[PDB]
Amino acid sequence: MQEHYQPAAIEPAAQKKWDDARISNVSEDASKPKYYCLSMFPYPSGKLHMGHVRNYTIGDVLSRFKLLNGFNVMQPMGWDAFGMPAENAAMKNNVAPAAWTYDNIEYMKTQLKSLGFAVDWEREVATCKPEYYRWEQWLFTKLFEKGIVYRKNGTVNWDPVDQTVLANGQVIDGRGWRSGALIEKREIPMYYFKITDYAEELLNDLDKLEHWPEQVKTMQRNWIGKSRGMTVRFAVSDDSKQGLEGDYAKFLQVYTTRPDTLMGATYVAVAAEHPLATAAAADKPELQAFIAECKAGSVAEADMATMEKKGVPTGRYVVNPLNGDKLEVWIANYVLWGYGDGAVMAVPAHDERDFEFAAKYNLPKKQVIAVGDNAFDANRWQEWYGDKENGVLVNSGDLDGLDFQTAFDAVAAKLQSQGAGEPKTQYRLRDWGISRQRYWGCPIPIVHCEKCGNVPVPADQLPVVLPENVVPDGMGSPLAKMPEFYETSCPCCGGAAKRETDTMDTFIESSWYFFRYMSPKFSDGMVSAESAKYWGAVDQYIGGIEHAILHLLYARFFTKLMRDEGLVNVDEPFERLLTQGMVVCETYYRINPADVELPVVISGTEKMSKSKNNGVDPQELINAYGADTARLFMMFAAPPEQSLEWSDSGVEGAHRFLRRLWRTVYEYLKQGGAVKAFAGNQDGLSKELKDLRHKLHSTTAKVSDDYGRRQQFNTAIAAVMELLNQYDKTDTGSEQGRAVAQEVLEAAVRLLWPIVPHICETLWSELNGAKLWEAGWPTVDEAALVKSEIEVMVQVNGKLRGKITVAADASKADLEAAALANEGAVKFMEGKPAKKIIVVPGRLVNIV
Ligand SMILES: Nc1ncnc2c1ncn2[C@@H]1O[C@H](COP(=O)(O)OP(=O)(O)OP(=O)(O)O)[C@@H](O)[C@H]1O
Ligand SMILES: Nc1ncnc2c1ncn2[C@@H]1O[C@H](COP(=O)(O)OP(=O)(O)OP(=O)(O)O)[C@@H](O)[C@H]1O
Ligand SMILES: CC(C)C[C@H](N)CO
Ligand SMILES: [Mg+2]
Ligand SMILES: [Zn+2]
Repeated sequence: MQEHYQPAAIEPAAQKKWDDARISNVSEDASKPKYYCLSMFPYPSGKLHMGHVRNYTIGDVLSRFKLLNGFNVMQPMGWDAFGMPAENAAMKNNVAPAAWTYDNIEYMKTQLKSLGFAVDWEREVATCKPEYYRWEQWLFTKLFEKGIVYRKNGTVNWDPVDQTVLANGQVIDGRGWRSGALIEKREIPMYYFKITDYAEELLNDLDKLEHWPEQVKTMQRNWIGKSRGMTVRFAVSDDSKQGLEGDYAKFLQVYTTRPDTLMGATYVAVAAEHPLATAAAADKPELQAFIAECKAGSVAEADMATMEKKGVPTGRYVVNPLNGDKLEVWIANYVLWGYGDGAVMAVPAHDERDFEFAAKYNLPKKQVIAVGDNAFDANRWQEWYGDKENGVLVNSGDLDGLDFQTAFDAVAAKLQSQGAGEPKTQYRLRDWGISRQRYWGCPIPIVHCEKCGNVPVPADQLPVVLPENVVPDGMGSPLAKMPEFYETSCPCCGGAAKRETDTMDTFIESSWYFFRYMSPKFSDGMVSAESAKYWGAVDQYIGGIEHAILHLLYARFFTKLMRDEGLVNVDEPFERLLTQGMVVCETYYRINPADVELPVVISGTEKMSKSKNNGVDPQELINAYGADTARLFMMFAAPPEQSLEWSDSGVEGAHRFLRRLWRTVYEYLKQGGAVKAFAGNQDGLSKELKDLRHKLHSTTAKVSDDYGRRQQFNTAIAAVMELLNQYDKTDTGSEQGRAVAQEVLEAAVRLLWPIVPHICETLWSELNGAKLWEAGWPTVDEAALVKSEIEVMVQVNGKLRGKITVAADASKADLEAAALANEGAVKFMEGKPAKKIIVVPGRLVNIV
């Protein structure tokens, strides 16, 4: 064995050993328990950074742990390759997005290999390849004919100067980011997934996820935004029907989640596009201007929560169906047309938005809810005003005294009796628009025939192959300018027709890739039945909380869709979820910290990202210190959920520990060579060696619990460090001493193998001749945890009367019980009770 730690030499050697043994190339092995550990696959932007290293090292720690415990572990890697970063680099370097993508994959795959993750590279997928995306095209056509996917007009942001559709993130103050031109709102046909049809399933199945973080489930529930409310119709007053037709002439319909406060409604509000708004503004210019200012804005909830709530009265009136009050209709900029009925009632006394609105315009505020003896003040808002749990109704006639649900059900029956309303469940969830007017993306498998309409491409003709010899300019999708792509024949009638030129939302690729990994070479479906039956669901998922809403929702949606098609038989894709904390680093601009000395503007610390160029290139870290030093630093610096600060100090400390680990095994082997590890009964071992074995097996239990249950890797390393500390303070030079040292070192290297497998694989082979993965995860020797028993003297009134042998973990009650049961004590007690039993643990028990 070489004396000094040489990561640059041993890490490639260890990787070749693992590759030649095919330890990570797994099949559907019914002879082993499966374990599917998945890390969120990355965008091939060019090169990874320490954040990506942290993510994938975490996934590899869990994978290797389960591997050592005999699981058949699948840990697949792949590339989320479609998207805008390629197009922007395409128009910047004048290269095809595909070519820029595949070269990025090349460099990043070698970066990944050099870190030594235990990854089945035979299951690698790249989502921009037709062999992958043909199956989401397949699923699209299947759902399209069932109407789960449908086509309808929707609104987009059109830039008249760049001639491109832009997202809400590229429009700033109503203008394009790279043009500064006023953005038009165009209605264009687009394709949607009817995810609202699955809202109840998507919400309720969250309760199955007993091993998900509660905040992630909470975020899913709020995004879906289910409410149980009341449709309530207000009959239009006789003097306010001018210009209204249809149902709008006879009633105004609203949705509310607080029908228990319908008796406290003081005004009503409609959206600017509401027919009441249009009819009342036909002769009032001020209302036209307010309607125009309303449509001149985005319905973005981000902009609306800070938006100044404004409104104008209309002079029209409707009638509350419960108490007969005539209520004035207002046009309000907070009422959104297309959500519910486009109209709402207002109860300022119990809704904070309605309170501030009615405070600005001095509208009535009528209390209908009381929470105990709390005083109601119509000129201040308290939190208990909107209390839905501890309130009872007042000023409500029949309904006085009821709680929320009792008044709800009571109002429900009354409205249905008068035909003036009924209960209704609504959801904030909108359908999933998947059309993108971009080139680098999955083509939508639709053909437009002037006779047949929107026709899906037959399965035999899939994939619709995206042409890769394209260099986008940015003035519109190149597909719409390539007749050799869009000109085709109609698959229904054979006539001249045009392919759809929009491509799919790139979230679609990441909504099912975890299944494609189960059989990534299957050419008869999305995923083979046999492989789906074997791998079931993802056992462990690891990725940042930035993707905890849409991605997860979409992946869960697709899972149910694929299940309903008979492709899989699980309800939920991911059983456990781990959200790693972000890695941060001090920033510099005028720039990478490696191209900087310790002039440019030195600033503070923030997340590692290509935006500020604050990302430490791991390849420079590996060339400098080694893969194991990189992995150890990440796992040791902080709990995986906590944020991780880059530190040259932390890198050096980790490297010194690997040198210490190497030196420890080398100095042990040079003093006598390898021996059989201690095993069996430890009676006869010295106190110091019994204590070391206690430290050893206590450490094994602690690291096993930290990997498997708590998923805290920094404390697991600290526990092995303490074991080594006690090892260093123990005389292990005797025959029994060497045997225990062998046992300690054989366990330490296996306990650390998931975190630093290169050095541990090498050290193990110097200690033991068996395959490390065959030797398995270290077992706990429970006998090594039992400490010796103590002899306690029993005294009756201070006189020595007997002796008891107690455990080293006996309580004060066990010492009292054993002392009262001793024969010498029971004889000197003369049947008389004890006023006190003074107990000195380990010394004496005095019975008085
Ligand atoms: N289209 C709409 N635009 C704006 N506000 C609306 C609209 N429809 C209903 N509202 C108002 O929003 C209230 C609550 O609806 P929301 O979707 O916010 O449910 P919620 O947050 O679960 O309810 P709660 O605030 O009672 O807990 C309704 O009582 C009504 O006053
Ligand atoms: N600084 C970081 N620290 C920790 N994990 C990170 C960091 N940056 C990315 N990751 C994680 O690595 C995986 C891939 O990240 P990727 O950079 O591809 O996407 P992203 O987070 O959307 O990008 P961006 O950093 O530009 O916001 C995800 O699980 C993500 O949470
Ligand atoms: C699961 C996916 C949404 C993850 C992206 N490819 C990278 O952040
Ligand atoms: Mg269960
Ligand atoms: Zn046709």
